[PDB]
Amino acid sequence: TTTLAFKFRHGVIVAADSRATAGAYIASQTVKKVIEINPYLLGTMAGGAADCSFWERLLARQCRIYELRNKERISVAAASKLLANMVYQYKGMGLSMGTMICGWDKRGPGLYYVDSEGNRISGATFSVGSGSVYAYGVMDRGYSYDLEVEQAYDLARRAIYQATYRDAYSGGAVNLYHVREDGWIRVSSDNVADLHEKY
Amino acid sequence: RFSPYVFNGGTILAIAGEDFAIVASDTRLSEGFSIHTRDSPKCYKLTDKTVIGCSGFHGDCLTLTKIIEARLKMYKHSNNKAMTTGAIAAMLSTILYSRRFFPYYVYNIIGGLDEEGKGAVYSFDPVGSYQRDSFKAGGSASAMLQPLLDNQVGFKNMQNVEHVPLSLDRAMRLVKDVFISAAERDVYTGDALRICIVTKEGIREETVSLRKD
Amino acid sequence: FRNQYDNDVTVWSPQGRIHQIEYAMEAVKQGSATVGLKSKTHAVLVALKRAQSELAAHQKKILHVDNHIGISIAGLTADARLLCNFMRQECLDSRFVFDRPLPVSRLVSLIGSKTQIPTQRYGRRPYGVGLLIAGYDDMGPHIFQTPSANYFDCRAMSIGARSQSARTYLERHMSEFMECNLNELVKHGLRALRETLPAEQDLTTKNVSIGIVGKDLEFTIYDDDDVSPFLEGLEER
Amino acid sequence: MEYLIGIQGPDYVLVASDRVAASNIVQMKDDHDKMFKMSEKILLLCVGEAGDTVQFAEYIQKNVQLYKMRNGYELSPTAAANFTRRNLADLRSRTPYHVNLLLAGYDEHEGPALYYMDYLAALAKAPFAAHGYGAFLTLSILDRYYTPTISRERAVELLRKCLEELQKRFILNLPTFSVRIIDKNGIHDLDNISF
Amino acid sequence: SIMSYNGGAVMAMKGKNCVAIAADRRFGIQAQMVTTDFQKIFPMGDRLYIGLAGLATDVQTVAQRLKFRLNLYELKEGRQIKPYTLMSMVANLLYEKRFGPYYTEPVIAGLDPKTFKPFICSLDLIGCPMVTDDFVVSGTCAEQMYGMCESLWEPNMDPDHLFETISQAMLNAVDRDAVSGMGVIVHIIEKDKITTRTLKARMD
Amino acid sequence: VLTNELRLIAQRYLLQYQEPIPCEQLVTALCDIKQAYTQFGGKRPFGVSLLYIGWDKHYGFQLYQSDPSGNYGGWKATCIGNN
Amino acid sequence: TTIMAVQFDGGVVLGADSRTTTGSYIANRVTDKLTPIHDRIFCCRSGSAADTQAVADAVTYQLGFHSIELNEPPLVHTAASLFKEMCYRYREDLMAGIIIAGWDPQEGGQVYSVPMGGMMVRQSFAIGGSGSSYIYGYVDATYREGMTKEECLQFTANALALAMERDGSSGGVIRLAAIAESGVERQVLLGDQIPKFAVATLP
Amino acid sequence: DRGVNTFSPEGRLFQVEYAIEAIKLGSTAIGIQTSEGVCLAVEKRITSPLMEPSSIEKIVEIDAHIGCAMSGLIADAKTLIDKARVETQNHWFTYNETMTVESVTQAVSNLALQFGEEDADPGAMSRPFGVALLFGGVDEKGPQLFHMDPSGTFVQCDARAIGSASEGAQSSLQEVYHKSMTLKEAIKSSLIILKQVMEEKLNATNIELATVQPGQNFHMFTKEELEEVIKDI
Amino acid sequence: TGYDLSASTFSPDGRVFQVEYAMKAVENSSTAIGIRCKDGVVFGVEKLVLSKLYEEGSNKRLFNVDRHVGMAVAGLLADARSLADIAREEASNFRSNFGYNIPLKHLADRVAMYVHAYTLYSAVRPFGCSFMLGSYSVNDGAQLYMIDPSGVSYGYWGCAIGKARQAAKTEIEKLQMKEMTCRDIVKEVAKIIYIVHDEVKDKAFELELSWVGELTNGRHEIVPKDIREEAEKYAKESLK
Amino acid sequence: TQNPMVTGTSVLGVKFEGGVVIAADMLGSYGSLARFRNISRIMRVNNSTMLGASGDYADFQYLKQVLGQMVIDEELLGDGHSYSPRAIHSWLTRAMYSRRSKMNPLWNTMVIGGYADGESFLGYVDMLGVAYEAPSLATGYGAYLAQPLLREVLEKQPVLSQTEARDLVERCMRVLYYRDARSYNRFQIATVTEKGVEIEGPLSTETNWDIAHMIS
Repeated sequence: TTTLAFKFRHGVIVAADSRATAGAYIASQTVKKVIEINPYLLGTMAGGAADCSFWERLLARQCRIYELRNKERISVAAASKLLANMVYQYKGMGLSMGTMICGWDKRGPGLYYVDSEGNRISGATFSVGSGSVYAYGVMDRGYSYDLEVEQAYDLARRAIYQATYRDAYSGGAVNLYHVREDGWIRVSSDNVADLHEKY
Repeated sequence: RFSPYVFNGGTILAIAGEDFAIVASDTRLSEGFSIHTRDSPKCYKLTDKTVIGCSGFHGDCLTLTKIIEARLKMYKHSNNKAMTTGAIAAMLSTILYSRRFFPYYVYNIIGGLDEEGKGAVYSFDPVGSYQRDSFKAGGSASAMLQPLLDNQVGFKNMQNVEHVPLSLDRAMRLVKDVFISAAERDVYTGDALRICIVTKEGIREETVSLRKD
Repeated sequence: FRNQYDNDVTVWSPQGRIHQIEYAMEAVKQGSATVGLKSKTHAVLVALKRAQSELAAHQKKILHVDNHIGISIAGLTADARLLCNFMRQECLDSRFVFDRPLPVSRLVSLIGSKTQIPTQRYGRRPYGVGLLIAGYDDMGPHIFQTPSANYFDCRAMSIGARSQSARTYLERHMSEFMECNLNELVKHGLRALRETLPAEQDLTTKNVSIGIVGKDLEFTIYDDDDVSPFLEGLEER
Repeated sequence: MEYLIGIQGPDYVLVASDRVAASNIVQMKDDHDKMFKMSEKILLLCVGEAGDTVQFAEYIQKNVQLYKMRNGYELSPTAAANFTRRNLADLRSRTPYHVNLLLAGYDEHEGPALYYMDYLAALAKAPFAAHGYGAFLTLSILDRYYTPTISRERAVELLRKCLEELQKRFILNLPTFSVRIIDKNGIHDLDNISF
Repeated sequence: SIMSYNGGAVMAMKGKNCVAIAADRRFGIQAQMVTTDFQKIFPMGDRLYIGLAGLATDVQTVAQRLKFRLNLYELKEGRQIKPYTLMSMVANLLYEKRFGPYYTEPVIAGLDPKTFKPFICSLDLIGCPMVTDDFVVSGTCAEQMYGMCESLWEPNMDPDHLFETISQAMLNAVDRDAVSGMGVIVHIIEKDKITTRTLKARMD
Repeated sequence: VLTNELRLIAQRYLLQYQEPIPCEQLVTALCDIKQAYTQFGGKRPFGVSLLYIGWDKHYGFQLYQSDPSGNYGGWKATCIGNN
Repeated sequence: TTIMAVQFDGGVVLGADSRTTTGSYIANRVTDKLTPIHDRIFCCRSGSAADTQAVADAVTYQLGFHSIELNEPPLVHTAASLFKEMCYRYREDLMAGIIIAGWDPQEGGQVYSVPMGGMMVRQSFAIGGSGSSYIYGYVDATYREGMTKEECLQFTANALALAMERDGSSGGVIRLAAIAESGVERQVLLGDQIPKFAVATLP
Repeated sequence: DRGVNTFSPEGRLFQVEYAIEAIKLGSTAIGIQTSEGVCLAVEKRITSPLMEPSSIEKIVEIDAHIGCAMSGLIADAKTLIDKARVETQNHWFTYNETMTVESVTQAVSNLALQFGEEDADPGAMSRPFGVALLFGGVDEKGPQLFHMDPSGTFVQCDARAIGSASEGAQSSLQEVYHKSMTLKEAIKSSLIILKQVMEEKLNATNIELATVQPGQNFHMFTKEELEEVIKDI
Repeated sequence: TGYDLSASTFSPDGRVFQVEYAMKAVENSSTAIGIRCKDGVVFGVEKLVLSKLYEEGSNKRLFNVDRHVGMAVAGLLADARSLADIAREEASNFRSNFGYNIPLKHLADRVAMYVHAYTLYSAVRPFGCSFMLGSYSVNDGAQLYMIDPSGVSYGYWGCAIGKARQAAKTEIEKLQMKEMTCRDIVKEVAKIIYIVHDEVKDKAFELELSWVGELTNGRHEIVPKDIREEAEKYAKESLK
Repeated sequence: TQNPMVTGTSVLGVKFEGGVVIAADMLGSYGSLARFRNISRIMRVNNSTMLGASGDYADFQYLKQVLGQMVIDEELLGDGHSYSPRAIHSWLTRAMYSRRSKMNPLWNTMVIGGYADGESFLGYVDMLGVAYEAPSLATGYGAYLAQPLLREVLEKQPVLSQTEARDLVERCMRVLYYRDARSYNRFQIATVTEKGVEIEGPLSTETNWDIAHMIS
């Protein structure tokens, strides 16, 4: 399990692998590790799968209620804070979550880290997961604010590739999403074994 | 204080086809070193377009289906139609999650047709995450079936192979062969094989024996 | 008087009566009439449908309760829908516990127990609804009638406004009903409801509703197109 | 482990905090703000167990702002510090908050006020205070050079000596440091001290 | 020990028509000293102080709730509280958390506002009232304090010898306790006045 | 009853903030309590006026007047009762 | 701790030791272990010392008021069912095996063993306490169908004296009780009156 | 005085009849069912030029596929429309599909006659909702119109008038209707009948109208889009 | 009058009028009699059927409230089913707590207190129904208890409740119930039901009969079909 | 309940042509002690359902109380319905599982036998709610010692006559008496058929100790 996302000049690039494990046994290789919140927001999967999925689905319901009542879409700073207030109450009961909220609001790009430990921080770059430490090294050596879009695609896929290469627990398919001002669009979906031939 | 689960074994198997879904299961029921019964099917018909597979602790396997048929008949009252396959999956994800901190130790595999006449297999965890697959093995012997289906359905690690679509006559023999392979090596799977094929005409059954030991 | 004994259900009038209970039966004596009857194999309901305006379609007067029970309404509709959700919950709890559907004779006694409790406690009102309940179980088909919390077992029964003529017609022809088939059985009830109408109105595809349950037929509401074979038929008035 | 430091002067309080948010071998934020504005004359420095910190700080913050809305004036730093102490103390409950706190405030009538508070909610007013394992390395320098009549340039110089002690001797990578000062003209942001 | 997490050291000693109460000034976390001017003795009247040693956050919690209840008592009642009534109020307040106990052992030293009899008592951390005629001590240096106060206390002393005896009994006791000390305040409660003093003590 | 309540309000404030209560907060709290009984609950309302004096560090010496309806105002001289 | 009840024709004979130990120090050596729940119904207390008084006060409370309402002397089976219900309802926090014995005009002499669990079973004789393990084999061998009153009193005294000899947690005086239609006749066997069995000395 | 649950000698609850009397004071609503969708039109009845007309809202979004008209005491329709929106979003949350309009109208009409003064979960309702509603939407059954009243009696419609000018507008809706009528023609005749019954002078400032289609979402008309059909008058 | 709108209000002469109006509502409804005899109790109820559309078994006025206890009712019957369910719960709780079948005296005095509990409050109304309880066991004999809606309970040799109570009570007084077998008691019971019957008003009725006694070993059962029909035949030929 | 104290061992059961026969000993052990020797562990629920329970005995008497009061409250209505044994089996599955869900189990392992509509029913419920039917059932050490004989006979001959099933039960109870340490040679047999429920007992098994002369 390795997920990363980073802000830059033309929006947010979100990349994720697709391996879910059961101990040493690999259960699946087609896990959709970026959960689609709404036409403008994305959430991420690290740690516990259902713990991520239920709270982000209920957050999508919450922000749709807010769109119906307040007649406007939700900001990142409000929605991620509601996710933090949902997951803060159940500290210490055994929950496991690592998430990134990615959208486009009036502050521009949005990228906030919220977990089941309760942490809530901003930042320009992030990476969460078991093989996340390998993703930081490949990500930060090419990262700057002035990245071009396709070079950002190459940096995201290369960092997830090296993270999947070193981590035994990470793998699957490198899924790549791009949130822009007019909405999020799917970039590509690529197997690791094809990119080993490419790289 | 009351060790509240017992692993009652069993494997289930679902394959989503082009216009069908096959669901298979053993009927041996175990408890550690004993065989309780040799005819206890794990495939439970929900509606005309969906049959569900159960594996895990048997008491939760009974309780959960007594919940699901009640929820289906509540839906058929309040909405004047039978549920779709995706509606049943989305319902059961909430039902499994609402027991978060004392989970149903059940691995659910929903097989059936969607509204467009294609096969859909929905394989769940005890805590309610779910995903759509083309094929899935679950329960006890999943590690013996799932690499072979990874070979034969996804066509991985094969060069110079034509990726032919999923026909019924090859898939049925695949289900029989993987369960013979599971019964030869896993102690928990055996004594019969109950196969539910969901097509547009209805649901039929075929029974094949396995190893008795 | 009239005036200080009609204001509470918890006041005995000096004749030994309760005027708020007897006024609740006016709500069933004004409603659109409905006819129920059974054979040894089937139980059928025939009901007028009240559509409020000609562009408004027709009020459901037969409600699904399970696979094996449907009811009819005459009076305060939302009280009957409350009581439909009650009977849904009771059949589902009997299926969830005992894994067989609850017998109808016990379920209607539970309804008689539920409607009795507001007829005695201060600040409450009686349910202003009468029902006809059609069901099939181990003991065969059943037609029941339930406001004042009583409940009746019936061979064939008609409630609602101007229902006396329909009760006389069913008293005339109840001796046939046990050996009629499914088709003749609904025809008798269609004539029984047709007794209740004014002389100019006829039974159409839109204003007559039918529910049917049998030994192997699960309960179903028969509406606009489904009523047409049962309408035809038909001995003219 | 997160670091805090505050110095109370004659008519000012100088506080500083580390600007790092870590996750178990790596730091995940290098512009992390641990100073939350309570009102025009009061800051609460907040470190400790993650999640408890921000929830507790914002819950105190909206009650301070709510008092300002109900009354039209601000809490005194004594009143807000005792309020925060009471809310942290109500500990033995089902909701313990393992948070470590410094509060700096300026009052019209009492002047500059600095309050130390641990996760037990023991409230101790001090001329200077510090949290973290880095406090063990720099309260000695603060005991060496602090006089009650330190003017603010000697305060930033002594703070620079303390953060250079963090750079030379302390084992956790704490490279960048945010500093603010509070006096009678409100809150003032100063330049970040970097290494 | 949970009582020894902050240290703490308070004692009292009974005189001739005057009482003395002293408390250590170190506010500590097990090894680290934080400040040296911590308040442990609170005024509960003209001639009545309460001193609370132990866990300092329980000292401040019990002192805030005790002032809350005592101000209501003195406003509704219309008089100053007699010290025995304050002992029973404190024991009631601590026993209300019997199975959730506050980690403070308060001592009470004051003068009766009408008869001016000296009163000294202490409590355990759960509310046993212990009225003694000589002295009570409380905190992590209990043995060090009883060793001083059994030998230096003499009955019917003037305020000067009462000050000297409680001063030496504090100082040589707290100089043998590592996690306590760092300065001491001395309160002399008399017929006409209150005398507030601090002493020269070891600062290590 | 109301001046038993006022002491509980002022001592809850002095408990919670460790400073004495500003003089207007006590009056608006008791007028909230007197307003609550005029609207719901079906009780009879309290029939008392209360004149309020008090000092604080915010505005010094003050005066108020309250009624059963829950109104209050600041005054420099006023009178209740007979005549 | 050794209690014993024996059913005979016309009533029951109860017996108990009198030694209550805390650890291995005798806390009370004249303990009275037969509690009258009604006039002719006695319960016996083995196990936790608090529970077998605290439940028995509630059962005495219910049974006296029930007897006043019904205008009848209460049954022994009623007194056993009020224990079977209540000791079952709190069985996780009670350690209570009760031996209820008594008489009623309707069914005669009755002995109900309520073991630790909140069930109920009528027996011809019942032994309980810590010492009963040493006298199971005596009473399986000695009991005859239909003993008289004095034969039952000697049988209860012998079976108790054996357990008081062997078990260190039992001793003192033997307090007997014979409950019948005529009433309750209690007696205490002390010193020489306790039936003596010579030690297995070497010849 | 007497209770809110008192039967008249006709067998009608007095409060149930008087809420129907409060129906007949409201702004008249017109909704029409067509095969290309359902159109709903309510008169705003602007009382003063100091008023902002856009802030009056008498046709609401319920979900992406369901509209709703109202007439009478709009403050009751506040809690009714909010419970309708919560029910539709709970159906999306639970079943991952659109809620059909019949189950929505049944859920909302359950809140009618959930009133009373003795069972009284803490502060719930003491009187009937004096608002009658028209639910228009599209589901897997297609475009549909439902009707609801203060008796809680809900039913299907093809076109309906509610409110103060309900009476003649119902007969005129009997006149124009045929099952092959298009959506734009239904907008046309709905504005015809509304302009027949409006006291004020019709323009884009004193009405609202929206449409729901199988193709597109529920779309509230803007001022220029209202003006475009209003040029036809 | 102003003094009869509430059961919690005494009149100036010391009467509670809601209870005394409920005892007029009892004697609106049809006749039910019960005769205690030497070895058991026999119940008899005139069961009107208001329209022949009605199935057999509708509007039963004989209830089983325990397996050894039966019950016969009169008055507003919807209340009587509620009191039947109270008596069923009370006998069930007594079997569960005390381990044996409930004595009929104690059951009558539990249900009489539950009936009396509504004649005190303005928040309820008094029950509109009187009822009888009969039982048999080897230890207790046969017993017959009768409750009116005031809550008042006594033990009876023979009783009649309903609209024809006095003409039936004088006719039950004519008989020697104390020394006859129950198979000889059903014929009188059936005699008196057809004697007191109003045939010109409220026609079309049915006879309903049940006994409990030694001949059913204490189990409360309905009368078999041929015995009930020959009792009907004997009573119709006695009626002339 | 966390501690079973008075326990009952194996209960057998096998379907035969026309009904069900179950059997159980009459012992209540208390640890290793044979404390109660004349208790019955078989309940007659109505005319077409019998019930035998292993494990903790107090919980069996609680189920006797509740399930007896249920059928009495059914028979008070007198409408002609009786609980089919499948209904009692579903009720016990729900009661045992509902007690399991509270972390407060009923420490039993029960066998419901009945005969309704001419069809034999034989159903198993344990303290967790694991519930199924079988042609033969055995709880406790009967599941290892008497279950193999039952299934070995049932494989050759799926339809059993009444006396064949009774002797097969007796021959399995002899095996349990030879090879279970907590069993006792005093057992009951309960058989439900068309005519209703009988209980025969106490019975005894006749031993063969000729291998005791086969040491040397």
